Amino acid sequence: AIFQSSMTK
Amino acid sequence: GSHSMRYFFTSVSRPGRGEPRFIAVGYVDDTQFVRFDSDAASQRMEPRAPWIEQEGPEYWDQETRNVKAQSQTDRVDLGTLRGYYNQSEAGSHTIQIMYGCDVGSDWRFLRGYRQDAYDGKDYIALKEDLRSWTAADMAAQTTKHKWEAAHEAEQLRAYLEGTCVEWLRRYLENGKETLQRTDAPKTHMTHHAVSDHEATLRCWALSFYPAEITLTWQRDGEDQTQDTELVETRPAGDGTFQKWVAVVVPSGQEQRYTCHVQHEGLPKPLTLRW
Amino acid sequence: IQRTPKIQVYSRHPAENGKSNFLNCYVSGFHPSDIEVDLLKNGERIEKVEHSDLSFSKDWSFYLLYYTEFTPTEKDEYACRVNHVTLSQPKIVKWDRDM
Repeated sequence: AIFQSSMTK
Repeated sequence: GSHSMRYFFTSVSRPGRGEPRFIAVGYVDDTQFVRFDSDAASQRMEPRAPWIEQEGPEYWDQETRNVKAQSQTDRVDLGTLRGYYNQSEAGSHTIQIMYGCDVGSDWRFLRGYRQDAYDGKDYIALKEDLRSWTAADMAAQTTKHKWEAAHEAEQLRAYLEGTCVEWLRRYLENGKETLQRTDAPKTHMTHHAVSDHEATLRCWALSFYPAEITLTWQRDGEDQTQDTELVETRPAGDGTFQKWVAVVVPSGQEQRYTCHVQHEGLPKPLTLRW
Repeated sequence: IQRTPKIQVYSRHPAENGKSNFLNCYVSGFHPSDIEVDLLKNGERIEKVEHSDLSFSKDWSFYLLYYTEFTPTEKDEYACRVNHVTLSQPKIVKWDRDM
């Protein structure tokens, strides 16, 4: 399952 | 043996019209098992390996929702990074992301990693300790300060050390018939006359898994690299891989040369001689 | 920021005439990702050609595998045509059954 909390750059 | 789960994301801006092209692929070791293509009609995360089709509709709903959210984040990042680098809105640009985790021979967490790139160059990368970021330039420095100051900064580490490992173990057990099976290389040697005085010996390794392999030529028991050729490992298309290495030898001296093959599927390295 | 594609044209199985096989064109080490790849039978583009999903290597360069089912004969000649921003003209690499 993929990561679901990537933050915008 | 060691095992890995990695995800690859690519977003390519589309000036002229429309949203960026977004392609995501998931791998367990060298086996692709999921994909997402913004240009595909389903607009769903799709299976690319039989053993992931066992997962129910809740898994596919969750993966589709989260991969769409990732795509939106990358689209926002494409616009932000265009502003960071003082680039015009007329050109196309690309963001690439790879993250994953490795479990060791003890089936416990071994490593986690994440790397982000802009236009084919390093942008920001997670450190080995998973506690801070490495920024390639000043725009990435801005991103680094923002991320490290955020309340939710810990989430990625918690994913890599925990959730990522648990899913990898689940996938390895569900697909163990193939994922935990090593396919030893099928090896053979060919001989081609190049001139009246020289010949080419080509050492073939075919239909092996995983992709990692070492093919080496030896002359009279000593490693030789001169007058050799070594093609990049290539996929067969059926999930296995191919490679070959060649050496030019004087005619009649072929017996001096040995091809040595190292692979996970071989209890001892193979030695081929003409 | 621009790397030209390396190209390999090869069969999945050892080539024998009259025996069904798979023709592969493996393009790797290129950037940006936009590329055009065709498989040619005697200069004619093969319509039923599939390709893998876009991925990239450690150096951020992309790689793709294009493939088609085919039955090699002694007269039919096969090749792979690749166009990329780094190429002034389309690059055609002929299939060598020994490589």
